Amino acid sequence: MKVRASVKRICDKCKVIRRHGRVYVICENPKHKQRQG
Amino acid sequence: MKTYVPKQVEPRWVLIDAEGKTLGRLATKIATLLRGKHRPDWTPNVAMGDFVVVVNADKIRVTGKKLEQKIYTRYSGYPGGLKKIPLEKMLATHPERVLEHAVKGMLPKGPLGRRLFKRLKVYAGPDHPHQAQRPEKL
Amino acid sequence: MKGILGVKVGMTRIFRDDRAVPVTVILAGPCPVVQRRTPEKDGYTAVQLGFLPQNPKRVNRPLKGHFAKAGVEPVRILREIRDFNPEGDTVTVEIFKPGERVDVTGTSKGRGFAGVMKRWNFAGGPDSHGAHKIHRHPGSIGNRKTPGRVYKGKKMAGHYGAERVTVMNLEVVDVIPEENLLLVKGAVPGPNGGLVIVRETKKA
Amino acid sequence: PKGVSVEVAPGRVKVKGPKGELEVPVSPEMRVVVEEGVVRVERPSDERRHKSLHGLTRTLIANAVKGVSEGYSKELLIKGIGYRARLVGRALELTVGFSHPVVVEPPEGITFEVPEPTRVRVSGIDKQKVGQVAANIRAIRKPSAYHEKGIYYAGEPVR
RNA sequence: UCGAUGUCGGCUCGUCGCAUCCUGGGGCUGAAGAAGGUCCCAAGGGUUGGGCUGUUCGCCCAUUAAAGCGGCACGCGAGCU
RNA sequence: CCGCUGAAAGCAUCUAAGCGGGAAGCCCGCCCCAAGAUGAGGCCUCCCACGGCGUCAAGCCGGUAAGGACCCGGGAAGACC
Ligand SMILES: [Mg+2]
Ligand SMILES: [Mg+2]
Ligand SMILES: [Mg+2]
Ligand SMILES: [Mg+2]
Ligand SMILES: [Mg+2]
Ligand SMILES: [Mg+2]
Ligand SMILES: [Mg+2]
Ligand SMILES: [Mg+2]
Ligand SMILES: [Mg+2]
Ligand SMILES: [Mg+2]
Ligand SMILES: [Mg+2]
Ligand SMILES: [Mg+2]
Ligand SMILES: [Mg+2]
Ligand SMILES: [Mg+2]
Ligand SMILES: [Mg+2]
Ligand SMILES: [Mg+2]
Ligand SMILES: [Mg+2]
Ligand SMILES: [Mg+2]
Ligand SMILES: [Mg+2]
Ligand SMILES: [Zn+2]
Repeated sequence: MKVRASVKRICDKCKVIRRHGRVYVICENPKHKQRQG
Repeated sequence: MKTYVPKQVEPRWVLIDAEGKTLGRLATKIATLLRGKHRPDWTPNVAMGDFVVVVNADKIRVTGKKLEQKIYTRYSGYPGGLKKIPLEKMLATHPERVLEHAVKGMLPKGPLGRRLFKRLKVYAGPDHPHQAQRPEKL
Repeated sequence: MKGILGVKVGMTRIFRDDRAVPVTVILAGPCPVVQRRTPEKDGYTAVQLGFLPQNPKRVNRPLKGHFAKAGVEPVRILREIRDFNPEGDTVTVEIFKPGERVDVTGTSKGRGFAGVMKRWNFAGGPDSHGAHKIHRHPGSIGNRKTPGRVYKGKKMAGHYGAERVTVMNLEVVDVIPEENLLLVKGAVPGPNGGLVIVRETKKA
Repeated sequence: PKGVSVEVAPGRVKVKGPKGELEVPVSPEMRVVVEEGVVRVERPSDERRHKSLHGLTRTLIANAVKGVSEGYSKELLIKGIGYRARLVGRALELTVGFSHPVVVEPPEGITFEVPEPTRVRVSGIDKQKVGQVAANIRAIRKPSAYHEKGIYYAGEPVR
C-alpha cells in the first residue's frame, strides 16, 4: 500500500525515514513505499 | 476631585531602526510607544505621545519557521475570495506592511486607534524620505 | 511599444485573394506626441498622444505648446500609450506593418440600463405555462438566511457598455498611409466614429 | 590536502587549490579551527542541533577540498538502442526516444565530457551541482521502464 | 418559532466544500503498449441533450473527456411555477 | 512525487544545514474598474493680492482670473442626473 495511517515495516530492509513530518518508508522493492498520511 | 490633564506638547518623532527585531516583539514596543503609555501625561483620549517612524523593514526577521506559514488573509475581496498572503510574499512585494499589520492589531479599535495608526510611518529602509528629526529610541 | 490613437470608421469585408476577411477600418491618424512621460519623473515610460488639431480656440489652459510640433491640443483629446517610446515625431501608422497583431481598446457602445437577460445573458423565465411577470427577471439572487445577503459580485441589471474593452490579437491586414488608415481583421469595439487606441500585442 | 589553500571566515569556509575556488557556508558555531588540510572540527555541545552539524561540515569541507582536488567523475551510462549523447559546444544533445532530442545546458562550473554515444560523464568543481546535473540528465528519462531504456549511473536492472 | 419559520419538485440565478466524475500532476500496479485498477496532490474550469414519473432519485436513449457527491431553511415562491 | 549533497548513527536517507525539479492549482503576468488608497498619490499646464474690522493677509464677505457651471442645439452618452 501507499498511504496508511499506521505504517509498519514489512520487510527487513524497510527504512522508516521521516521527511518533513510524514513518517515515510522507503525500500528497494517499491510496494513497501508507505507514507503515513 | 482634582485637575491632572496634559496639554498639546510638541511631538516626539522617534525613529526605530528595525534591522534585527522580530515583528510583534518589536510591534508591541511600537504600539506602547504610539499611544502615550510611556510618558506620564497620558490621557487616553488625546492620542499624545510619539509619532514613531520605524524604518529598515524586510530583514525584519521573524521567528522559527514562518517561511510560507504566517498567513495574511485579511482581504476578503467580496464573493469567493479570502485571498491568502504568506509572509514570503508580504516581505517580497511592498515589505512595508508586515509592520503596519503588526501594529494595526495592537492598537485599539476606535477613531483614536485609527488616528494613532497614521502616526506610524513604516518605510523600507534606510533613507526614509521623511525626516530630519530622530530621537532614535532603541 | 507600438501604440496609436485612431477612429473606428466602419467595417468592410475585403479579400486576401482567397477568402473574405471582414476588416474594420481604423483611422489611425498621425498622432503627435505631446508629453513623453519619462520613468524618472513618473515611473511609466509612457507617451501622451494626440489627434485632430482643428480646435478653434477651445484650447483653454492645456494650451501646452511645449512640444516643437504640438499642433495645438485636440478636443479629440489626449490619451496614453503606456509603454511607448517613439524616435522621431507624430507617429503615423508605419510603426504597424501588415501581418502583426494588435489589441484595440475602445469604449464600447453603451446600452444604458440594459438590464439582465441582456447584460449577463440570463435565461429569464418561461414565456408560458404560468405567470408572466418574470419573463425577463433574474429570478433568485441568493440563498435564505445564511448568508442572508446578496454576494457582492452578483450579476444584475446595470449600465451595460460604455466601458473600455480591448480585443486582443486582431491581425493588421493592411495600412493605407496614403490617407493614414489602419485595417484590422475583426471587431474593433465602439461606434463607427468613436475613439480607439491601438496597441502592441500581448502575444509575446 | 597539500595543494589546497583553505581560508576561514565566520559564515563561510573557503577552499582553493589546483582547480578553483569553492565558497562553502557553515553554521558559525564552536568557533571551529584549522591546523592542516583535513581538520578536527569542533563541538562540545552534545545536543542534536549541533551534534549533526558537526559531521555535516566534516563531510562538507572534505567534499569541497576534494572537489578542488578533482571530485568530478559521475558517470551516466546510456542503455538500450542508440540514444546517443553527443556534445555540441558544451550543452550536450542526447537523442533519447523523443521528437525533440534534448540539449542540456551546464550550470557555470560544470562541463559534460562525452567519451562515446554509450556513456557521458559530468565533471565540475563540486559534488552538489555535479550530482544535480547528472540528476537532470537522468530525469530526461528515468530508466527502468520495463527494462533497458533510459539512462543509468551504475544502477541495478531487475525485471 | 403555532399574535404563523409557506411546504416537495422543476425553472431562474447561483455560490461553496472536497470526501474528484473528467481535465492537470504523481505513486505503486497482478503497469509489455494501449488501456485500466487503487492511492496521493489537486475545485481553476467544467459537469450535455432527451424518454418516463409531480418527482428529488432512479431506469433507460444518443453522446461525452465527464455526464461529480453534497451543502447553502432537503439554497432559491416580498423571483415564478 | 522524484531528487542532488549530507550528517544525527564512520554505512543511507529528499533533510535536520542547504539547494533542485515539479501540478489546469497559488502569486504576478492578460482584460476591466480603481486616489473616498482620509494612505485621499504622482506628472504636465494655467491663474495669483490685501484695499478692508481686532490679541491681524480676515475664520467672514464684496469685486478676481485660469476655469467651471446656469441655459440652449445635441449625441451609437443616457431613466433623471
Ligand atoms: Mg506633531
Ligand atoms: Mg520632521
Ligand atoms: Mg448608446
Ligand atoms: Mg426565454
Ligand atoms: Mg402575478
Ligand atoms: Mg394570476
Ligand atoms: Mg410556527
Ligand atoms: Mg410576528
Ligand atoms: Mg508495462
Ligand atoms: Mg485531496
Ligand atoms: Mg464546482
Ligand atoms: Mg449544487
Ligand atoms: Mg427548500
Ligand atoms: Mg407565492
Ligand atoms: Mg423568500
Ligand atoms: Mg552517496
Ligand atoms: Mg529547487
Ligand atoms: Mg491577481
Ligand atoms: Mg485625487
Ligand atoms: Zn521492504
